[PDB]
Amino acid sequence: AHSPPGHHSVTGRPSVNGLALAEYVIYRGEQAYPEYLITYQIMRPE
Amino acid sequence: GTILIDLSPDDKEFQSVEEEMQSTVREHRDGGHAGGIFNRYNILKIQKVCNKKLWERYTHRRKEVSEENHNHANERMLFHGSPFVNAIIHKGFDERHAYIGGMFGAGIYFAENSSKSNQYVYGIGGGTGCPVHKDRSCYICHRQLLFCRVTLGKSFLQFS
Ligand SMILES: COc1ccccc1NC(=O)c1ccc(NC(=O)N(CCc2nc3ccccc3c(=O)[nH]2)Cc2cccs2)cc1
Ligand SMILES: [Zn+2]
Repeated sequence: AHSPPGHHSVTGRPSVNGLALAEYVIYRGEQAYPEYLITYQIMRPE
Repeated sequence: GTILIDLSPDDKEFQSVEEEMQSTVREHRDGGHAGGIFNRYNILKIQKVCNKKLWERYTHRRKEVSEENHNHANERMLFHGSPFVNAIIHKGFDERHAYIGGMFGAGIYFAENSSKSNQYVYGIGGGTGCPVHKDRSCYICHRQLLFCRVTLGKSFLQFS
């Protein structure tokens, strides 16, 4: 896909879930740089 | 061209990246189906990704966008999860492998919530989970996310 005309990305704003943060889409790989690689585990709730 | 520099846990840069990872966990409407059940992470390692050509590719595009948007790149630091992080860090993001089925069409997707990106580490919807135990809520297997510098420029706002 291309960005919408006159735009460089899309912002998905949450309209239902009051606690969700935004999500974003770019259409050109050159518009992101992978600055950090994070290795992790999820933790079982105590 | 890529080298990975391990950050020490005592480095303030490690600390600020870890805080962003931890503080942006949320509950998901799937009750943990895709990404697992958790409130926090055990951070095992944080590596800086160093690649001169990929960085210059980024800053070249960033200047193009800035010039099209009153000298404002609208640069964010966002998470990305996918099974392809090891390809991305060596070759860069490539829109030819864009999320064809995403809510906003075929592009490359990022999240403010680390736990959103976590849902994609093992595939769309968490795939079949970790390769070893086929568990989307695996507490054993190591997972990887990217924390990425992203040029948004003029962003189209989709309420959703
Ligand atoms: C082998 O591939 C390569 C070889 C050489 C060079 C580069 C690469 N790869 C790429 O650059 C590349 C680019 C885009 C995607 N896919 C995506 O963006 N998704 C969405 C996954 C996701 N969705 C989200 C939704 C909302 C908020 C956050 C996110 C999130 O954090 N992640 C899809 C996937 C398709 C198959 C498994 S998951 C993947 C790689
Ligand atoms: Zn596992």
